[PDB]
Amino acid sequence: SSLINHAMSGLNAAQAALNTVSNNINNYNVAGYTRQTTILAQANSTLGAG
Amino acid sequence: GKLTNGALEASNVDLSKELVNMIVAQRNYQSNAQTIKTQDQILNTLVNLR
Repeated sequence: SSLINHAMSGLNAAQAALNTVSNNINNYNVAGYTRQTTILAQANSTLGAG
Repeated sequence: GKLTNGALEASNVDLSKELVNMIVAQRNYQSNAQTIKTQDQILNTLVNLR
């Protein structure tokens, strides 16, 4: 449930970040390629839980 | 309130609540069943009165 949802969504973010770093470090030498960084953010935390 | 795009609401069941509520319901059920056994005790004692 929500705890597993936390576990996984963070896994999604980690995978995305790894993809980004691999992308950049591989593309590193190409003329015209600018470094790129991937950013994180919190969910639509909204309340009905007390 | 606001709406989300690409996110959804988790149904409001923390399974633990309903699991332990199941043991509790089974409990009340069994207790009341025991009371019915006592009803049969009383009534068969009435049978024994004859």
